[PDB]
Amino acid sequence: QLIAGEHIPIVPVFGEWGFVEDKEVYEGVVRLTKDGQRLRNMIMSFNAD
Amino acid sequence: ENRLESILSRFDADWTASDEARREAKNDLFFSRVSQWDDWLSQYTTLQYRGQFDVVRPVVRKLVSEMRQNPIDVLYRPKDGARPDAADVLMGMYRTDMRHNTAKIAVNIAVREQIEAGVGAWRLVTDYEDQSPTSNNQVIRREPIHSACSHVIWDSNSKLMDKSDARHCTVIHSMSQNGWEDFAEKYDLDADDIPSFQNPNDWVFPWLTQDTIQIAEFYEVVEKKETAFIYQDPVTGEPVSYFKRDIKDVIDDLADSGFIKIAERQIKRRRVYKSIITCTAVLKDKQLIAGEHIPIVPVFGEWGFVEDKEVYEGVVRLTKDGQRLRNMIMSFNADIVARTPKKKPFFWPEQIAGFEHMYDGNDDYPYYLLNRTDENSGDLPTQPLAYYENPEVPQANAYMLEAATSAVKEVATLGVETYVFQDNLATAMRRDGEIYQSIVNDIYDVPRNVTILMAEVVDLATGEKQVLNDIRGRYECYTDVGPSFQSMKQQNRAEILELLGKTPQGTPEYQLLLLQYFTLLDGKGVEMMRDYANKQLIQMG
Amino acid sequence: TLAVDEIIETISAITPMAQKAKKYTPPAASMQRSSNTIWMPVEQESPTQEGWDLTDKATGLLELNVAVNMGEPDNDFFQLRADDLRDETAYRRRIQSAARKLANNVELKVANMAAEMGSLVITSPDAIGTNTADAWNFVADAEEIMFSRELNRDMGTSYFFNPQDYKKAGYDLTKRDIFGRIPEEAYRDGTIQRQVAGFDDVLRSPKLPVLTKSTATGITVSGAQSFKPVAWQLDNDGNKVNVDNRFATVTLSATTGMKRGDKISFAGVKFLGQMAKNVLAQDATFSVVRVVDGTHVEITPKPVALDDVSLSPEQRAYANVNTSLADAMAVNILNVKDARTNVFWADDAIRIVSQPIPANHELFAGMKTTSFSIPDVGLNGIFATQGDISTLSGLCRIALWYGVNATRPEAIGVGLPGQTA
Amino acid sequence: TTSFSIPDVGLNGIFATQGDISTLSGLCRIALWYGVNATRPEAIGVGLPGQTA
Amino acid sequence: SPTQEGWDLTDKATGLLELNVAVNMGEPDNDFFQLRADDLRDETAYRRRIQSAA
Repeated sequence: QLIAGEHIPIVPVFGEWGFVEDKEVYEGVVRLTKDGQRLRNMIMSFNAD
Repeated sequence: ENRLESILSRFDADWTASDEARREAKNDLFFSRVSQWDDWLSQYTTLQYRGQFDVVRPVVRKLVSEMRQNPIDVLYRPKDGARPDAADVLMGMYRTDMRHNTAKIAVNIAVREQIEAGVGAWRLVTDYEDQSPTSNNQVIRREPIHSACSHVIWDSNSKLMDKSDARHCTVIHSMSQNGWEDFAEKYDLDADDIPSFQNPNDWVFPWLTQDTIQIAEFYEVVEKKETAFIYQDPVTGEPVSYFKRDIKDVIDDLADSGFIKIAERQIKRRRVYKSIITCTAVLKDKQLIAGEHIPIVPVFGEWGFVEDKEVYEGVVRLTKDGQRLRNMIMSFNADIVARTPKKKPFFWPEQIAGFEHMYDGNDDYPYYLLNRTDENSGDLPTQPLAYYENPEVPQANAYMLEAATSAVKEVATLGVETYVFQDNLATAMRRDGEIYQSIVNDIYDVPRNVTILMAEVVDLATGEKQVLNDIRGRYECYTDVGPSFQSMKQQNRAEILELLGKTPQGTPEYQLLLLQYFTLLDGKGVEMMRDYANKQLIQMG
Repeated sequence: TLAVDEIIETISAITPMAQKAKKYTPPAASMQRSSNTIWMPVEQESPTQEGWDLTDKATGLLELNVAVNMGEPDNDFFQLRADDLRDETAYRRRIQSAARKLANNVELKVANMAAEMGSLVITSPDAIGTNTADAWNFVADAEEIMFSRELNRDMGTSYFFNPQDYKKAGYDLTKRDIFGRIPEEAYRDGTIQRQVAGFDDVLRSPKLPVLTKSTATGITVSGAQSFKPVAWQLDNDGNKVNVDNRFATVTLSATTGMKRGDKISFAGVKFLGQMAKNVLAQDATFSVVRVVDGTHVEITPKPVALDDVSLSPEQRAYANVNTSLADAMAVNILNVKDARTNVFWADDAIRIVSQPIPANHELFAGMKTTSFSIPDVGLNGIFATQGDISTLSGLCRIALWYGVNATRPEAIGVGLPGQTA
Repeated sequence: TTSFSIPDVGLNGIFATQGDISTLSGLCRIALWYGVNATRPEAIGVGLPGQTA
Repeated sequence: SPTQEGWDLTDKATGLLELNVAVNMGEPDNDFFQLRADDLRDETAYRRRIQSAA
């Protein structure tokens, strides 16, 4: 079914975007903080115990 | 004697020469993009905790934003002794075909790779556009080269930052199956024969590998003296000269249209040839492409030669060690926190025999009770109660974590500011402007501005194809670096505003204000204002 | 003590036959169901009759075919112990050496297949250095037999020497006591010429096989046999199964001493000019393909006799031998002494069928697979890594699937110098 | 493993997949983990026709 | 690298093996020369001895 226009009508929006080894990578602001957040949650749970 | 063998010999020599720098740059890219635990061995082994507490990424983000907030683009300025407005047409063409998203995205990619690994690059290509062409039914566009450190290989005998003296360069294209099919359709190749070339990643990080198809493009620059024809223009003039290679299917058409051959000179110039190759055979042999320079523009960070060996560096290579040590220390300390027996008392079983339910943790009792006597020992031996010691993070761990964090913070300081990186980017933009000017001279219809209006002299062959006619008086403007503007109207507006910012409030201030009103966009109110400004300027003469 | 990253290069191999062999990649989806075999037609030959009245003499149509298939993958399975210093020091170069070895194996299979299926045999009772210009004589004999048999050579020809015979040819050229251009080329460089006696490519191949002598003797045909060119035949259920045209099983007195690759020629059978059906002066030479049973052999050029009465005219139009076996003719073995082989062919006679190993599919999750590009030879395989936690190790495997086929065994040839005693 | 929606019935399951490098083969497993419970047997009924002696 | 043919290669994986060679330096090639103070009033013999040594 032919649709109007000359392009795919989907517009993407990216954060930190790049290629590593022919492989696309994107990142926001949450990926790096996850390890520290998970450690802090674990430590607080242990201390509550 | 074999062309394929010669090309492969050059490529192998260049690959082996650049092996070290490519490996270090790829390591830096993987460290700063995928993960900071780059071993690939301790994944099949026993599993332990490995945390990633990043301290280098904020520096890279700040540097990327800082160097990006000041865009840089080519600016053509007339030479000495040339006409004052000799760069207007070329500048308009550049802003026309470099305003698209592809150019900005390629520049941003190159800048980010220059910050992280130390080297980036982009490419300039020419295509046939039939809808909105820049000139001569053709457009010039800029495309990115991802992982340039491993994908673009320059001539090993090059001692310039912009690689302007490099005689050849090989670019390794990696594409999916559909990408290869599209490439074969585009370049009239056979889609059944999958191309075969060296893997750019060179079999590192096998845990990070993708099913890709590799082909190579070999650009070579040949400088030679070639015959140029001197004609006499029907509309005045005399030094109108053309190259015999370009005027080869319209030689009789020139005479028929009114050009009489005066003389003939041998003039030295460069030709760029492209070859599409695999590791076994050449697909396209020496397809001549437009331009005097290899269409790949490289950007470097901290670049130099150590012992005839090219070394480029960014901002992550030095901080890698401290960051790794900090990660290891934090992982060790998390293991100390997690897997360690807690602080509980040491009891003999007969000390609490019968009173065990008092020590489970409930609060139902006002105190605790202990057994006193044994039927054989008379009384339970007296000894102070011991408690398992609380977990402690060692002073060595704490001190070395502090030292590693301080070392990374100290060594991850680009410059004092990114002035050197921006200067290298400006150098790359100067090379890009040179390449673009040559390509424009080779494919576009550049009018000649006479002081007697712009004159465009072209003729059509018998096969209906049109051949451009560009005189040898072509290099009338040189390349500088200025702010990035999307159009000539915006550039004029910026220049007028800059002049108005320093002009004292006299008659030139009024003149510049009226000019700024003249050069405005159109709605309704700004249309009325521009009409008023035009009338005022015309009346003032 | 550790090393200093300065590899000492010791091996430099070349793959001329492999790089000059044509490579074919049929559709994988169809090949999987067709069981890794595809049939290709052969050039059609028509009969011809003379006369005015030709009632009930109208012939039919007969088109023959051959089949090309594949063998088994050539792998480089190797393990990687985690707790060893070499784990990252050597695995990359192991990958590179695997690529080189795979290319070499492809070349070896090509050379062996050509030398064992080469029907045309040129034998010399003395070495290449005996007389003067006898190397050119050896090449010109192959050119003349391929010209007299009316074999198609549009794509091109090739003649691969073994290094000893190539050196003998160069020595014969240089001992001419004269120096024009060819002798000076052969003196400075070892080459004789790129083109000799009509061949458009005369190379030296370092890994041509040595055809060991056959001890077979006193072998005679057991019973008159006639071979008919057909394209299909009925099976037990009544299905029409195709027939490969490049094979004929003959019954002999005893196949003692025979082996795959032996060159034979029966007594009285002479070649034919294929198109013109004119009797040549050279004995029909065949190459045994496989020794099945104990009294049967399988020779690749099917001996379709011209004087066979039991042949339909269309079948007789495909004749390549002037007579048929007669239960008494003796078979002479042409290779009577050990000698490295020089192999000549037409460039379209040998092909390399290839198929991909689709290990990139989602079915292979947990194993990382990429495409591997073999140098020199134009082939692609897969490179797969998986991790085993029972042994705390990482398995690596470079797989590559292909098969070497000889579509026209009558076009391939073998040269045997010193075939005395 | 990935999710695998079963049509008709409104259920999901696990589509798991593994590969082998020794033998170049692989395995798939469509697992559907569910349990039927009759929480009101006094509300469930059964109709038996033709239950003559 | 060794290679094996076939589809099923379970319990047939090989290890990695590397060889290496040693390069070193032998004894020096000296040249002694003793002279008194009075023999350095011409310097031609000394300079020619240096050249011959090289």
